[PDB]
Amino acid sequence: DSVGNTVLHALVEVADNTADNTKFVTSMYNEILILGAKLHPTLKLEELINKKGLTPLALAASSGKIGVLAYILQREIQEPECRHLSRKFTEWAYGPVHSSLYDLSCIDTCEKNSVLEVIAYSSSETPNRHDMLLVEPLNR
Amino acid sequence: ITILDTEKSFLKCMRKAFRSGKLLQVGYTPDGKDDYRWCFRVDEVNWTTWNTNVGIINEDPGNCEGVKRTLSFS
Amino acid sequence: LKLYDRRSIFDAVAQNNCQELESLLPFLQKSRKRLTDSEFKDPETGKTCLLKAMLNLHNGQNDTISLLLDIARQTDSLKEFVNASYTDSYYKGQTALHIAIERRNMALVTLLVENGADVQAAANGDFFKKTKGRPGFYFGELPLSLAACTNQLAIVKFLLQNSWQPADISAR
Repeated sequence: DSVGNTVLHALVEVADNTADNTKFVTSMYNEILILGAKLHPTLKLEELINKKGLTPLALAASSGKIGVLAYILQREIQEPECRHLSRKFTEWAYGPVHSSLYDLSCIDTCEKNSVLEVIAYSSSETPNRHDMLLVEPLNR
Repeated sequence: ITILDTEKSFLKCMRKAFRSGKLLQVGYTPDGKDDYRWCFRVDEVNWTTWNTNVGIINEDPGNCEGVKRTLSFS
Repeated sequence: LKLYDRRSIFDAVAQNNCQELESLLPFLQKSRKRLTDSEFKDPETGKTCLLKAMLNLHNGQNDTISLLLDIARQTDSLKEFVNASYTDSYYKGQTALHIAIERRNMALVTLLVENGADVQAAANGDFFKKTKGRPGFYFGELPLSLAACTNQLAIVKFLLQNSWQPADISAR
């Protein structure tokens, strides 16, 4: 668009952490990725960049969209042919136990706009600075 | 904040800060190549659900010297 | 005649194509080879094809298991590899039975026992140890304890009341 936000950059933005949005946005955010995998299996939609530089996840953490930030990190796509997109993978699971592998690609202090660099250093005008860091991986 | 400001006091080395996950492979791309990705581990348990969930990456359970991948739709 | 190596087994048994695992029994009986032999194991961990079959048990319906169990029965040597213990340190004692209990397959438990599987198989190892660091599910390192700590009450009652080998309720 004029600002450069794509479909996904919008779905993040339009939410306001309510239940219906969060129930909603995570779902539509799921499908379009599944489609963008099945249609054009090279486009890394979650790695495109708006004019301000922020990736969707970066925008989510920046503007402080907790429900979206949950989903983007601890997703899990069981569907084959589109498993590469998932992050919360499960390695060895000996019955009741299961060891998981929360991905880190854009949430460690190696990339430019890592969420954890954004969440902490951002303004207090971003609601729920605190509750974002209580999501499962970032906390531990 | 204190953590991050401390990491920046280390210029770019990160040598003891790439935050374990050691490029653990977790599958394959949707063309055939490997999918090495940094991954912090987490151990869990669920007694009601029994974790027959598809997506196992390693046949032999655990974490030691010697990893062996699963037929994760190769 | 096609020769027949261990790597092609471990792959093909996971694929669950019994047609591939067909010219074995001619080859096995010809070459004097046994399914329990340094060829058909794992160099580091120690294994059997049977184990790899039990791991890659998609839909609970590996039938190649019944295939190669019948094969060694023709080779008058069943006991050794059904009671096949991983010879690792991290894994030391794990049999097909310990896995079939893990994987919720009454039938696969039934079969192995009827074939002559041991039920006092000790999984004394490290994953199966109490170590407060390296995690792992601690049961009693002994099968019916695994069935007990795993909601498989049916399999508990079978291991106890079966005829072939009644389980010792008072193991250690």
